[PDB]
Amino acid sequence: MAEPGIDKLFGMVDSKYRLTVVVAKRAQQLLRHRFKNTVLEPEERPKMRTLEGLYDDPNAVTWAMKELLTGRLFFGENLVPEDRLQKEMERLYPTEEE
Amino acid sequence: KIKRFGRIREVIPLPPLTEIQVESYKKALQADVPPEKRENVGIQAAFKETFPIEEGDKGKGGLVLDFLEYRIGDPPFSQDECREKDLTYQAPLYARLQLIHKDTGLIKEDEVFLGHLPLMTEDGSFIINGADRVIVSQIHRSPGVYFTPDPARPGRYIASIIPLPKRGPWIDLEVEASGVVTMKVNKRKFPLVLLLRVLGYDQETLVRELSAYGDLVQGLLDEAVLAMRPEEAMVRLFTLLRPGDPPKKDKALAYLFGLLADPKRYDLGEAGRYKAEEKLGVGLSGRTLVRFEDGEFKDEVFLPTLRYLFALTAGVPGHEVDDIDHLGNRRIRTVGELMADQFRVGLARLARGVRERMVMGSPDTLTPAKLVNSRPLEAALREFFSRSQLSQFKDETNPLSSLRHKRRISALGPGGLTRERAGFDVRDVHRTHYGRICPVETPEGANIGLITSLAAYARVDALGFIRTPYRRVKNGVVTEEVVYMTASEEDRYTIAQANTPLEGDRIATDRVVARRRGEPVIVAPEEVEFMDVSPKQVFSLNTNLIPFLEHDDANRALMGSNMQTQAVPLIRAQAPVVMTGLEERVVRDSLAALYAEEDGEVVKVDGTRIAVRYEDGRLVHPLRRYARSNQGTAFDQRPRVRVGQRVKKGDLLADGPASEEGFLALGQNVLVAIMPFDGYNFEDAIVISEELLKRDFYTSIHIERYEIEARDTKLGPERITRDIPHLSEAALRDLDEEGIVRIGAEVKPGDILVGRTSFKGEQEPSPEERLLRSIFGEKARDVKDTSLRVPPGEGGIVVGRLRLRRGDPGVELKPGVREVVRVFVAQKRKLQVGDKLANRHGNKGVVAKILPVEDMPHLPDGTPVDVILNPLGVPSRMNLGQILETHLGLAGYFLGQRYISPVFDGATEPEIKELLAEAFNLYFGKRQGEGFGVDKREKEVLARAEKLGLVSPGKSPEEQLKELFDLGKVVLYDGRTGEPFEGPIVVGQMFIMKLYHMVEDKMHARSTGPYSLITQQPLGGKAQFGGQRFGEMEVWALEAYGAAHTLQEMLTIKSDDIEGRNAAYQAIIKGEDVPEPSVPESFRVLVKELQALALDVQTLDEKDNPVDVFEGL
Amino acid sequence: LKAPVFTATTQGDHYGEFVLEPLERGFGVTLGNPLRRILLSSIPGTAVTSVYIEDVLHEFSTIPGVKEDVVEIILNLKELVVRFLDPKMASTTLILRAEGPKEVRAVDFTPSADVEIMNPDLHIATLEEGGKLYMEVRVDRGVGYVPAERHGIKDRINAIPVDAIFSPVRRVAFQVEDTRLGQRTDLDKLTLRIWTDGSVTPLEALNQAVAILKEHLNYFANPE
Amino acid sequence: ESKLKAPVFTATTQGDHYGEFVLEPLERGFGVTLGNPLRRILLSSIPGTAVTSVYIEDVLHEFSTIPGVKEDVVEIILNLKELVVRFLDPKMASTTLILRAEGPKEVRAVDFTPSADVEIMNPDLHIATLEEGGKLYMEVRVDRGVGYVPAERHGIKDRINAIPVDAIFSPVRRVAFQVEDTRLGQRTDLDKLTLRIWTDGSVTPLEALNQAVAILKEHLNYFANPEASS
Ligand SMILES: CO[C@H]1/C=C/O[C@@]2(C)Oc3c(C)c(O)c4c(O)c(c(/C=N/N5CCN(C)CC5)c(O)c4c3C2=O)NC(=O)/C(C)=C\C=C\[C@H](C)[C@H](O)[C@@H](C)[C@@H](O)[C@@H](C)[C@H](OC(C)=O)[C@@H]1C
Repeated sequence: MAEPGIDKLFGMVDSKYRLTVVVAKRAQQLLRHRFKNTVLEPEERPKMRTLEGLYDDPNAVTWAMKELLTGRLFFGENLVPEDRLQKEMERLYPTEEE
Repeated sequence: KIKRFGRIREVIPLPPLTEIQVESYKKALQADVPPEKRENVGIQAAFKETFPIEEGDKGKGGLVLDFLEYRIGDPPFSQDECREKDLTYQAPLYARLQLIHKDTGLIKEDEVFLGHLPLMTEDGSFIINGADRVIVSQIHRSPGVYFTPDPARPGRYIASIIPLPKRGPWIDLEVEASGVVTMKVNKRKFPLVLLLRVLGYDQETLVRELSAYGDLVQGLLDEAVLAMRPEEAMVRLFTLLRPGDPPKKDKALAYLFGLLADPKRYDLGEAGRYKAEEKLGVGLSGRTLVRFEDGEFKDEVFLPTLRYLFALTAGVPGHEVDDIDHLGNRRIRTVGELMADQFRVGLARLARGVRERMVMGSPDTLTPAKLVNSRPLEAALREFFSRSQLSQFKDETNPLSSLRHKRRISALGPGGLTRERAGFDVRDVHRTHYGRICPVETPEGANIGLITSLAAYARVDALGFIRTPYRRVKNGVVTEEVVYMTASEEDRYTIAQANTPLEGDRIATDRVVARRRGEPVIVAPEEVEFMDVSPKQVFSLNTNLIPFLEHDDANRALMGSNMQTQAVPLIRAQAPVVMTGLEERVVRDSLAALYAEEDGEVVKVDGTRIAVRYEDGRLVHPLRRYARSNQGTAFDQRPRVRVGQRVKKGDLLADGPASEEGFLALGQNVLVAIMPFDGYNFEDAIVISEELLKRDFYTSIHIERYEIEARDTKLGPERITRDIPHLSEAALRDLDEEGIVRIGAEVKPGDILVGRTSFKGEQEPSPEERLLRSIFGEKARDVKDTSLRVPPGEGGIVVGRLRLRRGDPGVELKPGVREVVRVFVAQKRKLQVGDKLANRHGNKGVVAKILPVEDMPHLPDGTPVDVILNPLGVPSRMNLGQILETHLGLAGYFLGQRYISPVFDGATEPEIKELLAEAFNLYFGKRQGEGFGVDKREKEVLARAEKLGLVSPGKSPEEQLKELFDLGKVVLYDGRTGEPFEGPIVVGQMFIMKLYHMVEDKMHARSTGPYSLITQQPLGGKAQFGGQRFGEMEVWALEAYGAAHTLQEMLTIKSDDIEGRNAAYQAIIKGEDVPEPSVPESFRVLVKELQALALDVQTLDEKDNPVDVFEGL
Repeated sequence: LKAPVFTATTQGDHYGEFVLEPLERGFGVTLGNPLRRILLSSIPGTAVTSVYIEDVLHEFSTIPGVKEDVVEIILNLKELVVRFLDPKMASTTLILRAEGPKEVRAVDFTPSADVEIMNPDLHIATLEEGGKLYMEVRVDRGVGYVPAERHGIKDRINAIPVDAIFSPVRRVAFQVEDTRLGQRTDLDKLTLRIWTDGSVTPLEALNQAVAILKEHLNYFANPE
Repeated sequence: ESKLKAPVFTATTQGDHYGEFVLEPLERGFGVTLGNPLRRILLSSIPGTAVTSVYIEDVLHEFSTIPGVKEDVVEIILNLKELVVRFLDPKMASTTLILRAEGPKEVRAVDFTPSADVEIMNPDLHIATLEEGGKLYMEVRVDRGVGYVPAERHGIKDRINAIPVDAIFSPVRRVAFQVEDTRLGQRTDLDKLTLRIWTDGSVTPLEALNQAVAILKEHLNYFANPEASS
């Protein structure tokens, strides 16, 4: 019909652009660098379907919208240091390849 | 088996249709007539017109030089030979002059070599610089005087038109508030009593003898100071014409604007005297005002109109006659006329040159051929022919097209005050002109009215001007009507009673109103000149091509009238089942097909040339084969007959690019069945049954042309070689023999269509390289792989090449440009998902799906339908008769018949029914033949159709079928479901053409590719290809939305922002990360572009004083 | 009942109305269509795959001395129906030489092997005054409709590969009349006709057909 | 790498009904070629067990109302129609069903004279409510059928007074199916049948399909030995 329950998300946030923004940065820190920031890995993880079966979809926003309809995550003036907001990401293996 | 439908037809559509031209140029280019006869217009006019170059001091000594004959002749090369070598098919036109003296001597340089004149092909157009062009005929207000209501605020004015825009001044006499009577010749505003004074009229002798019944005079006298002495007058006027020349008394200059039929004369006598004399008081003489009589000036037209003005300002003769658009004031400058004046222009410069020479030089050292420098007639004339906006490209997608292109009346032309795209009085004008001698439903879009076509039977006879249709007057002849024709009414076609048409109520047209029936019933000399040779005349040549216009609502009918043009010759054209008589012609006056000459016979051998028609002499006929079209259509010519005579209901002798044997066949007619189809025919999209393809139906061939020019730039001659650097891959000579690709060389996108090598020295390789180079035998290079290669267009078999290089003959080539390779590629284009199918009634729609014969509505016997044209909206919404054809369709399927149902004449619903009664006694006659009859399905249906009060209950099933067949169509299964379509579903053979669009040509797709080094946004390249536009509208779209990021992306990471751009083609090629901008490439360049103008653009942060750190790298 | 009367008014390679008999009120199409469907679609056939001509570079030509036009020529050959008389031939390649005046109607092909120019006449080329035509024209065994994809390589040069139309079935319909005694005027009277054919016979089309449908039907075997 | 000449048949076994099935890659033009006849045949031809003729001591015809009973002939009549019977051994043309009515209590389809070899698949099913007039006596018939049949078979049985209901015998009671396109095989226009057999008139779904798959199969045979004319 649409996505994994848009109406549901548009409920949580106040300003329709909030959800848009949070889901955005979210995925944009999720499988954007790491991949281990999931909240859907117990048995509620996004999977696809092709020839040999499933395989989580690379689409980052996907999880987010689903990882956001969940319970974790937060948003406001919280976590303050954007610096220590990613510095803490070092404490837990990040980086990509080039 | 051709069934005609109709009535009368007293004459013919009037050959050759391409007569607006053809027989226009000739009569202007009189040339072909012994220098003894032929007197005015064009060629000679312009000659005689251009007064014998006078000289210094009005006849004081030697040098007169008059003109005699004119000599067109010994043409250069040859058509085809031109288009090939980019030569403007012209011909040498020299003219015999002879300067006089005053010291004994009458020199005469024979011929006096001169400028070139482009000729008009038999076709009725010209080849200019290689390509084909047609001179479109424009229309302006027929020279004269009409007055008209002052647009400002109530208070008419007076306009005085001149022979033709580029000739004579367009004057206006206006009665105003503050000033009173302004005579505005060209760019000026001088009191009107002033010129009058000179001319003679003035205080008392003027007013109180001219203006009385309507004051408006106290002001025409205010400057009586001016009206106190002529001569001194001309000078005050002269002194009113910038710049500050010598106020000295002259008479000259004003030796024009009336004097001498040189710059003001609608000559002959026609179109000028008739006008005013039958508008103004009466009586006149060639040109406004008359001087050189004996000192003073004897005016003719000037005050009488000023008179006729006031009469129109409180008087009775009134008549606010304006640019009344009445085609009694709408001139039509045929080519010859357009080409004439330009020949006039040339002399308006030749002379300047001569007058110049006449002087300087010595009287004896001067002779023709010497004072003459045949340069003006060139340029001024070649400039026009191929540089005008009235000298267009040849529309040649389908034969009708180009034909139509001549039958076109333009208006967005160059003429004086010629309505510009939005000239002063655009709309309002467009409107149908009650003068119906020009198409009533031809215009296009956003360019309405301005560009009309032309009535079929329109114009012919001693042509002073305007279209004039045809009109009967009791069997008589036709008397070429005359737009300002009053001939006691005309009686619309029909009511026929052999010769007396006993009516009682003759539906007739008189003046304007569709007045009931004047019923003059004079039988003989038919109610004045009442009656109209056929109805066709109320229409344009390609609209006529609509078998059932009568129903088709005007408007939508234009989407067919026009659309039809955009056809495109197919492999199996087929005329149209139902068809109106004209087709037997439109593709025969188009000269697109070959026409036998005298008697019969043949010989041939077949193939690339019908070899003569063995009667008398002999003439092998070459058949233009798989040529190339301006639109890239690909018009070709098929032959006919092994051993025969002259004709058989047509001496065709080889078809052309769309004739089903002399029958214009734009598209192929197939079998359709109306009804929506699970959504594949939404809005207007059509559904194809693969079958069409399998039988290579709508397939169309197109041959494209490519071009690489070998320049000469100061880095090393740009050359077409087969030794392209490192391109070594077995490609080069794997094709491309001795430089250029070969014939039949099937081509894909990317191949080396044609290859050449530049030199371009970007950098000087320091050693190290030359070393490695030397070492690793890396033989140095001085050449780029600049080849031709086939662009993203799929390519296709290589139909033919062509090579042109200076040093060669006629070939004139861009300075430096040495050699210019050309290569044509063909492309059989079958039929795909997209493309407009559009028929004749304007049912234009794009193809959606092409189902397998598997699915698709099965007819009972099993034949499949062809196209599933949707009903919804389509007819109801557009109200048209695309049905009466689909009905007379099967009633011409089973009966194996083509039909002639002309415009507004025949093919009546009941007749169709009869034609439907038949075809069934066979269509169904077969069941009770093959051994079958109505099955459990048709039982279901009928018993539901009749319920839908569609069939007469009580009749038998079988009987209900014929009922439900002389309209709709038998049950009509659904090969997809196996079951039936409750409720009949009308079936039939429409006829869908296939317009020039066909997807392929549209649809590109970019991701990255070519970046431009001039602007900097996606575009211009060589490898892949793409680029797309983001015109503001889409910007608002995003603004209105909120995709800020999605927006800043389309003005950064995707065009100019080199950094960001790359961050894009990399952050992705990389992996888990997306395009991270920051500083916008634009903001960074706005500051360092304002600084150039010495402006400090201090950038400040939140607190105003955190002063940005931008461009701090 | 329990059994129908598979009537079968055959013909001579074409037509072939094939009547079943007292079919339960309804199956007239349960069977009646899928067959007609299949018949029209999947089924082996014989179609012109590629054609080489004497002095002709590629399509869009004009062989001097001949009336026609290579395109036409290929548009005509597109209709030639060959029979194969055997089952091992991926295809063969017909040949044809033609002199001065006359018509190269289909027949004129090289009389050879398990090949029946089922459709003689078939106006192939009204050449004359210049007998010149030598043509080598493939004829693979295909299925369904396969256009300019199946390259016409072969003569690797001027093959000018032609479109393929394999299905030998040339049209199919089927009445569902009701005219039996069985049990209460209800039953359907199936009677498909498998009209015209390329080379094969309706009883074969009709047969091969019932095959595929049974072959597919199977698929609804083991579910996961 | 998965599809080829062997499509994957995928069921949904909702249990007693809704047998959502999905055979997959099929050459464009078979999702129809199959899905339909099955669906077609599915809705018809298939053994059954449907009440077809009723008798309720007292009032003749159907257009009535029996006092001390919350319903009215039709409602009961219709209820009965939703009754799901099943027969034990093969030799049961149709054993009738009779009834015993008490006070205010409900008359579930269970009260039915608990005859063995014929157990009402569906216990509940209102049937009709009666109170201080617990009369209601019925001896309804049942039958083995093929598809669906109106009021034309006539409820013979109890000679007079029958108000014969309609013959709704066919365990399947609705069959839909849409063939979308899927491109497992590179090509993007392949067929994807998918069926959905709603049945509970007794027999299971997958049973219906298969059984019908046979029903069609067998008929196909017929096109075996012919009798032609030259
Ligand atoms: C030198 O001539 C030029 C003068 C321009 O200046 C200017 C101001 O003066 C114009 C004059 C005097 C016209 O008479 C004219 C015109 O008659 C016309 C269209 C445009 N109509 N099309 C819009 C697009 N749509 C899909 C089809 C209709 C025009 O815009 C103009 C036009 C101008 O713009 N057309 C039609 O009436 C119709 C109904 C069909 C014509 C058929 C084809 C389409 C044409 O033959 C094409 C091939 C070319 O001929 C033109 C591009 C000319 O360019 C050249 C180089 O040949 C152009 C006339």
